[PDB]
Amino acid sequence: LSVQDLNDLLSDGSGCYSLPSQPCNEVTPRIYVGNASVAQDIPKLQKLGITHVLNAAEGRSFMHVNTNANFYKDSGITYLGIKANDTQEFNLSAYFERAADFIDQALAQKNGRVLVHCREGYSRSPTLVIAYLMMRQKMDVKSALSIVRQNREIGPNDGFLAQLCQLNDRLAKEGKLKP
Amino acid sequence: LSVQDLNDLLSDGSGCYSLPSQPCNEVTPRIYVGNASVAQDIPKLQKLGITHVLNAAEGRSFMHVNTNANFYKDSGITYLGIKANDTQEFNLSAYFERAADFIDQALAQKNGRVLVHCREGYSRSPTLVIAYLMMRQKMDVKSALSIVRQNREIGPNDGFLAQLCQLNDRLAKEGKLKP
Repeated sequence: LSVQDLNDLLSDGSGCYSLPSQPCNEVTPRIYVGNASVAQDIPKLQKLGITHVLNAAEGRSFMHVNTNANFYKDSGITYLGIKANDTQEFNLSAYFERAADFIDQALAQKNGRVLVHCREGYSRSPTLVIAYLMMRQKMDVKSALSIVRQNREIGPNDGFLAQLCQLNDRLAKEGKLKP
Repeated sequence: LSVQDLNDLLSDGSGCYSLPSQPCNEVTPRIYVGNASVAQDIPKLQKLGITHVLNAAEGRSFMHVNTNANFYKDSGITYLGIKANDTQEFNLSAYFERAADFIDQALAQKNGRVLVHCREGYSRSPTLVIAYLMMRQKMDVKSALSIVRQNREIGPNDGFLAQLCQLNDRLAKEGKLKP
């Protein structure tokens, strides 16, 4: 089972998963993954040179980040929100294309820098960045998950990991992954 | 303007509204909102334990769901249809009482579970469930709309939102809403 294999890569050997040691990390060039506090710190975002913010936890609960376009108005940062829940039931894969297109909107300019964040930068946002790496940068899920994890403590839920495995299957068979 | 405020809660920050990521969601306990395909999948309905189905898009066009009582005969599911059109002109509020009474017919039994569906589970059915939450569960429109949206991508048309605001006004003034 592929989800167990992905989990094995993420875990600390004690049955546990390390938590983010910083609020924000550049996980791959010009892509940052972070938490709610960094998303809400516009001066920090500006110093980092962030041009685009994808809120993958948009919403009103204690597990969401209650930002919107207007929060970023006249900061010059371009905003998109995805109202995802961090549950095995939430079909985040329905957003993989939407998110990859947004990341690529940012990166296809040479000065673009994108923050993909959620509440903790741990499950929802890392899933989207991993899917993007697979879909746009031709990384297999293990490679993509591994490079992100090396640069930030992450733990996508098992539902999200299974969605990434299904994605990997499709890209593999379609001949869209680097060997 | 109250409709704009409701829209702001629903939108993704790019001037757009996310579409349903699944065919069916339990939006509040024992109330499901879904599309035409789930309404027409009786074995799925049975596995979910659905006892009641409110078709809020009953009719014969490509924007309606052409089901009827006979479609559910001997499935043991109790059916009601409302031939609503998804337009700002359609007076869905004329059905708010009819629909709330049906939802409450289902929920007033402890094993009842109701699917309120339309063509996409996006505008007509979410409006009825929101009105029900306001009228029967004492939720203000913002609270009701927000809990539904957290559990399913929805976008009631502006006419429907205005009908919900008028409803909220009346319930507020009559002292029928939780502070």
